[PDB]
Amino acid sequence: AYLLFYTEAKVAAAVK
Amino acid sequence: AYLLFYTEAKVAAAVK
Amino acid sequence: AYLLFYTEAKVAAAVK
Amino acid sequence: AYLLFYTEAKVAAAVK
Amino acid sequence: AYLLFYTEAKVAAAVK
Amino acid sequence: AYLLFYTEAKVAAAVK
Ligand SMILES: [Cl-]
Ligand SMILES: [Cl-]
Ligand SMILES: [Cl-]
Ligand SMILES: [Cl-]
Ligand SMILES: [Cl-]
Ligand SMILES: [Cl-]
Repeated sequence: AYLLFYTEAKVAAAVK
Repeated sequence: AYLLFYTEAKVAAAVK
Repeated sequence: AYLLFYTEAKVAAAVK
Repeated sequence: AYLLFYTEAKVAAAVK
Repeated sequence: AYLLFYTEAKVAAAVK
Repeated sequence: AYLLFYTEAKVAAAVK
């Protein structure tokens, strides 16, 4: 799995 | 587009 | 341009 | 000291 | 567990 | 001071 920080603003995290 | 930081280590960025 | 994450708290993003 | 970004969501920062 | 980005430089990630 | 993560790639950090 990847660790992911993403935003378009708040930064949200996800582990996919 | 969304700004993305990702890693499996080095953190890398992308703009998608 | 640069991608920037910054904070003094919430992390905010910018593309400059 | 180390710079730290952490989350369980909102990403938060710390300088320890 | 927490998702963690940390640095003293390279940013490294960890999931604790 | 601000904590800054930035990149044009590797993510680098600064405290200003
Ligand atoms: Cl916001
Ligand atoms: Cl590495
Ligand atoms: Cl605060
Ligand atoms: Cl939230
Ligand atoms: Cl380095
Ligand atoms: Cl490159």
